Amino acid sequence: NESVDYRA
Repeated sequence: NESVDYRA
């Protein structure tokens, strides 16, 4: 997750 927004 640390590399991609959760709304993306």
